[PDB]
Amino acid sequence: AGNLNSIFQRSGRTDGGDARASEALAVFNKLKEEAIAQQDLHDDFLVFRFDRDQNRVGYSALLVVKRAAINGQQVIVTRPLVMPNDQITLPTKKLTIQNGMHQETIEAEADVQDVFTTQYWNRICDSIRQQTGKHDAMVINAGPTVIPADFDLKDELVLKQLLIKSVNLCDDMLAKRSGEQPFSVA
Amino acid sequence: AGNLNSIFQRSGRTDGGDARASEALAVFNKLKEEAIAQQDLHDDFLVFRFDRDQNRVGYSALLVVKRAAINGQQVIVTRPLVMPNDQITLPTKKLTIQNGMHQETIEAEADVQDVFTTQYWNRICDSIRQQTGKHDAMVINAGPTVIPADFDLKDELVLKQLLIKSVNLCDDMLAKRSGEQPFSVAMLKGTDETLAARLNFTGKPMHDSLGYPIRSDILVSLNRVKKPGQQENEFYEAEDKLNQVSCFVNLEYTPQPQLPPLTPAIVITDVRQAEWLKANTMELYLFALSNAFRVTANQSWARSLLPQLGKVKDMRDIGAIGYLSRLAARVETKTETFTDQNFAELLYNMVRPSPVFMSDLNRFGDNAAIENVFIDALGGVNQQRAVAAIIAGVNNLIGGGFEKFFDHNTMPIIQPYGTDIQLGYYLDGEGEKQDRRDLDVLGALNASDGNIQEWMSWYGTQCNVAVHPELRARQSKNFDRQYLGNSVTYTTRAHRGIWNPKFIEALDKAIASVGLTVAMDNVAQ
Amino acid sequence: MLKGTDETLAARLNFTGKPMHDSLGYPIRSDILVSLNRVKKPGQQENEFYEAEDKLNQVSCFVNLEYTPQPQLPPLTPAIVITDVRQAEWLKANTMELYLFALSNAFRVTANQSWARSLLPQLGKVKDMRDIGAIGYLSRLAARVETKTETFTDQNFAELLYNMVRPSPVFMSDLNRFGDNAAIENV
Amino acid sequence: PQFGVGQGSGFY
Repeated sequence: AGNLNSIFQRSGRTDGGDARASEALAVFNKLKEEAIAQQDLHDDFLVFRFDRDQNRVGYSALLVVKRAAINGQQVIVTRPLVMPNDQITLPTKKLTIQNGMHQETIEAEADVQDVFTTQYWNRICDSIRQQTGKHDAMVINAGPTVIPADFDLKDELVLKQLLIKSVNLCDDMLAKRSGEQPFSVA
Repeated sequence: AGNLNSIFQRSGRTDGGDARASEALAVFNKLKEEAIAQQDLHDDFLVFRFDRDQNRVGYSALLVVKRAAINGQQVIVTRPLVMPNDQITLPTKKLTIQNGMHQETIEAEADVQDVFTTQYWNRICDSIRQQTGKHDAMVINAGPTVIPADFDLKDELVLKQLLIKSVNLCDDMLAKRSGEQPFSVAMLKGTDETLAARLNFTGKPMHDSLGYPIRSDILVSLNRVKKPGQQENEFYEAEDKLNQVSCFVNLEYTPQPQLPPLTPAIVITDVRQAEWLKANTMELYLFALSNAFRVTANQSWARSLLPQLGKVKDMRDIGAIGYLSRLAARVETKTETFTDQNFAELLYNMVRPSPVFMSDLNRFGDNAAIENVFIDALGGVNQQRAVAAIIAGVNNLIGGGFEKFFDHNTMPIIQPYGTDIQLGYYLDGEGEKQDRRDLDVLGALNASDGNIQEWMSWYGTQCNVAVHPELRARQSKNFDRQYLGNSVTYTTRAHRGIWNPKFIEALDKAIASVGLTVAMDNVAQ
Repeated sequence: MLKGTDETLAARLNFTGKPMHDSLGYPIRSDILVSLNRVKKPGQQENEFYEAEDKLNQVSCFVNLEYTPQPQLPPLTPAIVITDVRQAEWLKANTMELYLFALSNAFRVTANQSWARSLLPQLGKVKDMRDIGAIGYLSRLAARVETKTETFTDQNFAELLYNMVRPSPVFMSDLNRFGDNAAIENV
Repeated sequence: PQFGVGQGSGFY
């Protein structure tokens, strides 16, 4: 499929994917707009979707993105928010364990540390670049987080704060990249 | 009078449009915006209302429109969505039938085939230019389709999906005009990857973009090209499918001047790529067609004729075949004494061993941008161009060489079947939609309960094409009311044709001959 | 642009007993609607691909009566009053040329004696206002003419007109500074 | 018996 996707993903779009992830994207878009209206946040950032049916992901995620051109380099900074779902079965690792004289296998669902692999990160890089248009940009990992499966999406306050904090972490990483003067005892 | 459109349209705007085109525009604009909000759709394009009032068509439509300039030319790709309105009657056409020495005229309503004339399209193009400002633009026909009057417009899910699919196709056609790279066996032929395939004896129907059922006896599934031992793509889960072809097999009662009386007419009703792939091109279509060939070439389609033993309500029960055979009776297939061996014997005496491959062709179907080349390839002013496009599509799949199997100018790719197809659906005892095509030869024999004279009247209606099609359509509808029921809804009509056996030989052998080997999953029956 | 080699015009005079409404839904009095249509030869027409109508324009007229005693002529001098001028709904533009072409529709309302049909009695009305029988109050009779009943003849009607109404009406119009045609009517 | 042709595009 990957050899074909190179070009047959370019033409046309589809619907689908995890409904919880769609709800999460929608509540963050709502909160984003409320924050802009109340001047808690500037309208200078984008939120993208990272999703199952497009990227073969394991866990879906929302991506908070800031951009800057630093000394000629286009830089994208992002902070993913991973979304587990209690209604979705994930593939397991087959863990073969040499228990004394006999090997037994325990299977376990991949956790967020098993899913967010270097390559998962590389697909985040590429997905954002295609959604921002900055195809040759460098991408900074501002440190991902998780929005666990278990709970009501009704805590708009928490979600608003996660967005604000994600934006701030993204700004600090661009600031580091640009040489912002360090904190010091001075 | 019609030339006063040059004055009528010079300035200003008006209050107009029919109630369905008005409602349709409102829901489609809503859906566009929600798709953008959910990030499913890109915000690079426009939706337009085409009016029967403001401009020169009998039927209003919405236009799914996308644009780009390609090498200096402004190019627009449009996929019209016709909006039939149950409250609006377009003046009928006079069908004069010369019945030997008797001349009689039947008046009838224009269907989407009669409506979508060359000028209908040209008028669609002109309106778009008025609406987009691109007065010097060229417009690409992605294939008109229709969203029928009958159902309630509140199905936002389907409507969203229609926009999604229609813009997909629009992007493909801008791309293919832009010179985008073709699908090929080389992309599938990893040095470490192989194909495999199976025949699904479904027990269920499949549904088009508006949710209407499509007859299929066998769904051919071509597995994703891959091999055990290849690197696993992280923690993923996916269906191992590349594409599929939907088909059914009838048993036509055919002439002979020693063969048995029935023909294994293998009919393709639909061609789909796996859902994970977005593009819809001729190479993808053509490659998938090989799936139907293998139905009889490697495997045996006849399993689909087995009666549903133990089920009383089998309207196409093979037992009916005894009415065309020398028995003139239904074979008792309800009994514990009916065996697989007896089934095979019925077929040994009744059904011919040589398969015939044919397919539906629909200018208004889900694949209309492509269906149209295969339809024009049947004959007419541009047959040569349509044929050239089709042979080029296969050569793109194989890297050339289709021409090493046969001459396409001696052997046109698709022949006409003559008797065309009335499409529609009927409701079953629980109110579900079922394909009207169920009254096929076995179906019709059970429907008349062995009354061969009633069967033959119907059968001649479906075979003698010296009879004007209106006369045939009227009798076909009369037969559905008596045998299928009055709960029958008719939908957009379609063409049928026969795939040239040499086209088939070349497609199947050319793919195999370049190393894209496919294994059969049903290794033995 | 109208003189097609395969196109001519034709017209109809409508005598229906119903009003027109203006741009905000208010009633307009008229007796006769003059409708001018485009008639084409039955060959190939653009409308083979669509539902179509032949209306080009319309002029709405009221038939008045001016009382002109001579202390002889029939005492009432009729007039054709244009109460509205419209283009067919197919044409978005409203210009001086279009207005003037349409005005010829009022002229033709007086062909023969067609305009005088507006002076007829009509079905079953027990007491209603446009009854010609009222004319008997100005005529020698000094009485309402019994016109609404089964004993009134076509001949008696013709006689009321012969003695009371002059056969050739005056053409006139109402120009509204605030109407939809005001840009033109103001000229 | 005859084949009508509509206004197809892209492939011709």
